Amino acid sequence: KLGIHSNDTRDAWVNKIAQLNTLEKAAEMLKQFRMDHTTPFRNSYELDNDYLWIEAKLEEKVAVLKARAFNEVDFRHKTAFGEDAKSVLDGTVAKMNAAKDKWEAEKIHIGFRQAYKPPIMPVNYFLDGERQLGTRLMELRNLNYYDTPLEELRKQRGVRVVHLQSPH
Amino acid sequence: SMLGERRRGLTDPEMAAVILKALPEAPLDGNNKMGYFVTPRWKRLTEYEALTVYAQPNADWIAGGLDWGDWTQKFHGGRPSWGNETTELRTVDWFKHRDPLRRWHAPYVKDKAEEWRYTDRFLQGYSADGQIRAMNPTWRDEFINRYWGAFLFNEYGLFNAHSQGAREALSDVTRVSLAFWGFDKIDIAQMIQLERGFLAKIVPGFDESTAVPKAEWTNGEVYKSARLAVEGLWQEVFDWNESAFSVHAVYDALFGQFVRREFFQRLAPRFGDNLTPFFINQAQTYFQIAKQGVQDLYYNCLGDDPEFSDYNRTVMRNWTGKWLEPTIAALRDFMGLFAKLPAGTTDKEEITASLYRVVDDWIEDYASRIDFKADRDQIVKAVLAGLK
Amino acid sequence: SMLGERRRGLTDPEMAAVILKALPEAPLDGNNKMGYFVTPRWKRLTEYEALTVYAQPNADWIAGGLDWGDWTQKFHGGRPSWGNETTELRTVDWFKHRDPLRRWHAPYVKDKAEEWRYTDRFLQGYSADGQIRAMNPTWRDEFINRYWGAFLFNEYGLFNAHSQGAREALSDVTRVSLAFWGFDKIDIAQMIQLERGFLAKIVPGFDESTAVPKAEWTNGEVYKSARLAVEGLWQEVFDWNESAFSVHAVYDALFGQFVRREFFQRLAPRFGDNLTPFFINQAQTYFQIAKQGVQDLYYNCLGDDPEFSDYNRTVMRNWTGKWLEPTIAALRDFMGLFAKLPAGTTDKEEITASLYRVVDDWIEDYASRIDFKADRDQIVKAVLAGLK
Amino acid sequence: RAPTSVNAQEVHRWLQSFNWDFKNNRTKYATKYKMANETKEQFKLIAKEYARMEAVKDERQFGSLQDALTRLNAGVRVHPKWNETMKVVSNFLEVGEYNAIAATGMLWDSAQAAEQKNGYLAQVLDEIRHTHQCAYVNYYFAKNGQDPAGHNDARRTRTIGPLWKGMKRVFSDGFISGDAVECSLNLQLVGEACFTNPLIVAVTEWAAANGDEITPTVFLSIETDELRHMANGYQTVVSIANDPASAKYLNTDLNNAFWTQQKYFTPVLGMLFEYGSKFKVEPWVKTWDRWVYEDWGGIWIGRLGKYGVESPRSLKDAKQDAYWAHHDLYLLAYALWPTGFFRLALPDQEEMEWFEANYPGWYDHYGKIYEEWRARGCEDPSSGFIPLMWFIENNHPIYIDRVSQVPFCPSLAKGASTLRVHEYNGEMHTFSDQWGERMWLAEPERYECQNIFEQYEGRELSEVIAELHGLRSDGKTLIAQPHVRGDKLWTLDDIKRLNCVFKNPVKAFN
Amino acid sequence: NRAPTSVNAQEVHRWLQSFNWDFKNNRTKYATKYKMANETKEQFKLIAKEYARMEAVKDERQFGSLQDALTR
Ligand SMILES: [Ca+2]
Ligand SMILES: [Ca+2]
Ligand SMILES: [Fe+3]
Ligand SMILES: [Fe+3]
Repeated sequence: KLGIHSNDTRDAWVNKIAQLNTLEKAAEMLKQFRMDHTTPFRNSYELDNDYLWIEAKLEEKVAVLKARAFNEVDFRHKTAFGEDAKSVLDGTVAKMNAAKDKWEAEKIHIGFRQAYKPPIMPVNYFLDGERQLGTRLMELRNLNYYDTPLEELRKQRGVRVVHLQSPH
Repeated sequence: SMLGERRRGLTDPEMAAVILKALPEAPLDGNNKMGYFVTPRWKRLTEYEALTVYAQPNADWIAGGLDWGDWTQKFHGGRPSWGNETTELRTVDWFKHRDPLRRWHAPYVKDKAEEWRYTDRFLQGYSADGQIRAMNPTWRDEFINRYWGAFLFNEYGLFNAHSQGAREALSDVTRVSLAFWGFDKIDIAQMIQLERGFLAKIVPGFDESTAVPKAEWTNGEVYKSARLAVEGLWQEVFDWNESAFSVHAVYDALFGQFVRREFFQRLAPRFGDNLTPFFINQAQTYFQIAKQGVQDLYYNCLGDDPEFSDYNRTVMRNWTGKWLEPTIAALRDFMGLFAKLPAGTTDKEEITASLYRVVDDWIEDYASRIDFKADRDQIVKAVLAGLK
Repeated sequence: SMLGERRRGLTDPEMAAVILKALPEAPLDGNNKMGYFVTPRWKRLTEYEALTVYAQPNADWIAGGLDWGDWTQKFHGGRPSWGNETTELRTVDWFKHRDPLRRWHAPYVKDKAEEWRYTDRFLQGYSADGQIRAMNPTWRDEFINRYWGAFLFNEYGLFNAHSQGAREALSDVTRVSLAFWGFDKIDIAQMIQLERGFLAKIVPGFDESTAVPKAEWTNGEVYKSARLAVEGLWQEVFDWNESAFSVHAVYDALFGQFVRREFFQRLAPRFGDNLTPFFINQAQTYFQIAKQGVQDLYYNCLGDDPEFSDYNRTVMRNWTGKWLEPTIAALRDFMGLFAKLPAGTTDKEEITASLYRVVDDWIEDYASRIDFKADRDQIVKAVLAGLK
Repeated sequence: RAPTSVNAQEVHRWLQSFNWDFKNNRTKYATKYKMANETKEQFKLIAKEYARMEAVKDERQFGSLQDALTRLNAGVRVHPKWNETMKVVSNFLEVGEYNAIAATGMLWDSAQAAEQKNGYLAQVLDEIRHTHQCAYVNYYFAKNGQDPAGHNDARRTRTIGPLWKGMKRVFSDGFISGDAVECSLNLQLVGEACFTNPLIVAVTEWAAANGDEITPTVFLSIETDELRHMANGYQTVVSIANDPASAKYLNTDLNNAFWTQQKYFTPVLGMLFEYGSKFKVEPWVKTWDRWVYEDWGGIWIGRLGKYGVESPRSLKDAKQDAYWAHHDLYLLAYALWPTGFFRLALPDQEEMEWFEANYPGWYDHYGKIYEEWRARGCEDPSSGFIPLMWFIENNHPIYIDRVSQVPFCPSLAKGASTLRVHEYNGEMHTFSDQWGERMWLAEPERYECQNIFEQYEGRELSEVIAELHGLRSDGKTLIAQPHVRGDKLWTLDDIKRLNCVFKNPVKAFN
Repeated sequence: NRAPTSVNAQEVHRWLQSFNWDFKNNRTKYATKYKMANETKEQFKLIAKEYARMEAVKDERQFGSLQDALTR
């Protein structure tokens, strides 16, 4: 049974998340799920057409379990893993402001999202890091944006050029 | 020329004839109802829903989305245009919300426009009728210019508290309401200044400058905890739902209501001031309008979500508890204003009654919805401790 | 049929082609201003003037008329459709009058319509906000229900006083203004009942029936002379200008202003009543709007007529004297209501000062305009005698 | 006791002082710039005066629509082709209006000066009015027009086709995702100032020529609000002009914004004007040159020169790829007609002569192709022919730019024909130009949008359509059609029988 | 309790008939052979405010059509 909004691979993951009954297992499965299927650095592109929807159905389970487990002060200040939100936040920003180049800066930001995107980290700290990390990322990238010729830029990105065609 | 040069297909003989000849015999589909696929909240689909629901291009990975796939362009870093990651709240469908007043842009500006013209007329009548002659000078020059004026910053702050939500709201019906909740707040702020500007026109040595009321807000003692709480709800909160919920279902429902309805709307009359109450009537009308929407979203939709009821309620009780303290604090500092009123204006027995009014209506209108077992007595007593 | 059976000359190819064929190359006259021959009151002719002035088919034998000859059909006996004989006042041109607010039908119902919907929102906000909780019971059940209520009949009576004028006014501009002055009076009377109707819905036991207010008006003492004055102005005056002038520049300027503004607007607030002042705000706005029109007609146009100035002032001074006594009697009886108030509400000095405020405004806005030598202290003295 | 009041200006006089200082009083959004907290706004408005001036325009508009226009049966006496064109114009523009709401919400959060926040705020409410206005146009044509399908459900049926993806890039995501200032440039500096402002007016012109008096009534009302938005864009640059960061990033965020916007509108707007109408107003090549080169590129950008703003470096490159852009696109649009939510028509004889006269060489390429498809029966449901088959038969793969989502066929194009294909961490990427390629190479995580071939790979056409509800009331006839006549409409079965199955064109390089 | 409430035209109009009262001179000022019934009723229960609103709604459509679409 194929489909855009309803398909076998999605029904597969719903029964899989339904088996989760521990913020520990749930949180971990979301963390790993993001490592394997999101961002241009994903471990594979096999779930490309459903990962977005599945991730959310996974965030829900984690969020609920996190509410039934954490207390008021924790749900507001600690990650689903136990980490202290502000700690992580302040540490990541330090690494970012220390980043020597855009290549280093981009890895810090992307990795931050795959690891702490809610319901892992509290939204307030998460979006707070989003404004700081993103600011540092753009500042490094947009500096002399066009200096590097495409030929060299492709080598920097490390892309595998499969075909080039240009009449002009 | 009299006829002009531009030929119109509806009236030009040649062009119209060509169009008429191409027309089908009858409509190519009998379903002439735009938005026919939207689930009606009421007996029949209303213009409000047809024109609003699904305007937001969300994909299915955002509860309720009808589109598919990732966004075309995202933030440096990968953050999605709109995403589940911008709010702790979860739901089966972000498009469930429905403004009970069904306000889309047209009706909204129609009502506010009427109010603007109604206001202008009232001011011309008030000034021509010389009603300013019966107003107590101390109340005018001190409690209106300084304390009422200062409150304009409070409302202005709650206004800006909506800025992020205007960007992050996860659906059209929620974004429209949020937008209107904030716009009505800035309006209130501009009305407080308008009154001070009106008074400057009809009262010789009255200064409309915000200098005085501002310093009171920024440095005074009465609104100190008020400002600190506002600066918080606005700039320390990054969750658009926490921001709206905490502003309308916590802070402004308790502090805002007491200041407007229980202090100025109750004492102004006693000083020959029917001017301030004219403007407070709008603010109160607005408050009640917004509340019906605040209630439908967080209670009817989220708090009672077929799937995340318990969850969302746990999140809101957490927010309630989180902001209830800075609110009660804001109230305490405010209490120090009574000791500045002329002797015999009011007594501890009355204020105690007005406090229970604000608290009870709150428990009745918000707290009891998410089961935030609150204690009226402890709250009131905690506030009264601010009295002289 | 999708297109329908009827063919329209604007869009039907064959028909429009015939219409376009017969059209001239340009307008047959470049003067595209309807009413270009009307003498503009202001810099440029207004829409108000164009659409109004000279709509009344008066012949030249009625000052200002552009037509000629007798009417086509008159009353049995010979009385003209409209004639000079229906009023004592004389003028060079009955069309000189201008409503300073330039109100023709559309602008008039637009504003009143805004006020209607604004009122509906206010009551919904007021009721939902539970503002009724702080209203003094005695004030509500006795003074609003019985005394404010009785006043509706005063306004209703003043409304009816305009019936003959609607029929006899000697020009379009005057008729429209008079019609509007009368329509606002019935509106105010209905807003008083509306308030009583509202209170009956939010206050258990409150009876909206007019029985009590009506018995107060017809048989009570507080309004005895007011009613006697109203019955007179309404049914004993057969001169449309005497009615309009006496009602607006005498009775309502003194009695009306005292009751609405110095009594209810002034005291309602002291009993936690923000409801009544809401509707009095509308009455006062209407009063000030009418004043501009009344002043223009009687002072600017007639009292200052280049040919009949002295004659008209003599007549108006006569009417002012004729109706000042019955108005004083009305105010005098009304003084009896102060005894009904709870001890400590107001005192003889406050009452006297408010009386002088109304008398001084009247002398300023009306009496002095026709050289009527009013003695403010003698007038106040006469009224105070009504104080028990 | 003279009658007295207070106007908007008198209150706005003190609006700037409404904001106060405190540690955390700063934008919540990532940005490389610093908006000066003393920036002022042009129009001195307050909430109430704003509502009044807009309520007055609403009155005329709706009064015309509900009364005179309805009495004239204006919703019907419109050329079939234009009734269809407005399904796309109004609904697509509706999303631009809708995302502009969030964008200005982000900008209002970005501004520090109270007056600048107020200026952005006026637009927030304006974009809301415009959202509902565009919605009303479709709502009106649905209620009173010759074909409600599409007009009545575009919000969900637009997801079937490829043209919608690119619209979301310049009208949704480009408006709200990135540095607040980058978004401001996409929306106001370029989008509104260079395209939408002239476009909205232009649309009312083509509508009028095709019998549509509904759109002019609405769009002309929308137009009256655009000056406040122009100012907002202009004021955005004035606000950051003094921050040294500006000299380091403004001209790049702008050039990227220029390319982003033109990349979609250059072919799409020209296509809709010339191919979605019967009666023409002006050749798009002439229009484009004036809008982008004369007015915007020259006059507009010129005034920002004192602020360190320079003409987009990709400008001349935009003009080179432009000429045949829209003609190339309609070939793909028509070949893929079953994925839309509107009915398309092939050029008639009068029209082909118009194209050839204004575009020498048109007939020999596009013209002969259209007559071939028609003689082969592309309009007749019993022919078993859909133009997509012709592309396959003649080995003319159709790609989707990973960045702009704009469809392109370098093998057939008369315009740009460059093609860059790369592979990164197990994923292939196709690019149609050098500017977009750079954007992805530099910011690969900003551009992960899946294209239709990727999503629909392995699926049979009629199934994608049925699942995404691309059917009319009878549940059998397609919303989309290869002609605009009343007879011989294609059904889901006429499509199913073709057994057309989607394939990802990039896989041929494996 | 505390439910948003208001009052409409019909609700007020129900008491309009009682607005008039008796007094010796309460009589028409114009000559007539007839006597209009003292308790005659009217078909539409209107009040000033509602009359104004319903007519303003018509004016909106009328003038909007005239000034906008028809002029264009
Ligand atoms: Ca005293
Ligand atoms: Ca004296
Ligand atoms: Fe817009
Ligand atoms: Fe705009």
